[PDB]
Amino acid sequence: TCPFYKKIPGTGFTVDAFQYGVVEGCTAYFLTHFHSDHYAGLSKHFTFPVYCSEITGNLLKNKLHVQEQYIHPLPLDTECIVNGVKVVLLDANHCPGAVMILFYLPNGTVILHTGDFRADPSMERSLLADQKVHMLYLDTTYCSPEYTFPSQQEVIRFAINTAFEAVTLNPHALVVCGTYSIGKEKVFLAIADVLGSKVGMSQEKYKTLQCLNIPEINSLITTDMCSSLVHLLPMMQINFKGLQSHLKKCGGKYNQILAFRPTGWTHSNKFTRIADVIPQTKGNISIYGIPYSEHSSYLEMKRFVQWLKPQKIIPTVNVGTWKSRSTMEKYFREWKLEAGY
Ligand code: NI
Repeated sequence: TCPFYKKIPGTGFTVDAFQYGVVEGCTAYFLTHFHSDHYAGLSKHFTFPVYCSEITGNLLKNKLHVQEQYIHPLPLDTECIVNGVKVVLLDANHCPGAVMILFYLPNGTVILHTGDFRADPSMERSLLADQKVHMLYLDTTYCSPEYTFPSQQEVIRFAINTAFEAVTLNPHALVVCGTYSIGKEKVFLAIADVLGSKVGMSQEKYKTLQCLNIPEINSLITTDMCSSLVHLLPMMQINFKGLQSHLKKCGGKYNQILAFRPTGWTHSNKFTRIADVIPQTKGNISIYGIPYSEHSSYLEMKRFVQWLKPQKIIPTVNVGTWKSRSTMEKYFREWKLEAGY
């Protein structure tokens, strides 16, 4: 049945709650972003109002064929009224089109649902600064102090410099980047830009990228693989077998692959600095695991919450085990006692 942490009290609203059939008494279904664990259940047969960003609405229409009449896109940073309740969508710093939702309940309670987010100090100067939040529905993906990672900027610097060096040494090397969803577009786009190439990809993936309002996208991507030296493939194919196979298909145009796997976290982060990352190599194939995250680190998450000072926190991730739930609640109490709220 629909879990409580997907329901917004004092409203008929749900968030990311499309796989439970008709939720009893739900008058509006919000969708924070276009990732499959969140949209699971939407299709052309869905006939209730869906509220979301413009970008998420482009993907619902074009990829899942949801009918236009049930898609209600809202502008960001704008007070809007939905079934008589004031709401604001804020940028979540996750994947394209991802939002956080502020609900202003008729009784005076203010609720923030972060969706999936990567907390950033820039959030401390949005419309969140203007009033108090009483309840926070928090993306707790990496809510443990072992989860450190570098900035997105530092990781893209590493990737650009690595790719540029490799291809300048060997003009017959191919760069490959893995993907399984929207998000992390900067990895492949920044590499193509330094190399003076477009990124080549499947028709399905080109379609998905054309829904994202990215500036000058027609200039950066293509379905012509032949004219491209940066290729995008499914994440599953980023292994020695899948890469050897792909290299066969390029018909002796290339004699080396440098591949990137943008993971979330991997335990090499406890020890390894970004400067110190090395690939796994077999023959003329090298694979780099790079820690490009679109979720908060532990310290980023802690800073955001100690700034916001919510009265109650409801985790939305890692809620299925007692040991995880109990450990998170202990961090929340620490943060509150350290900060004095
Ligand atoms: Ni997500």
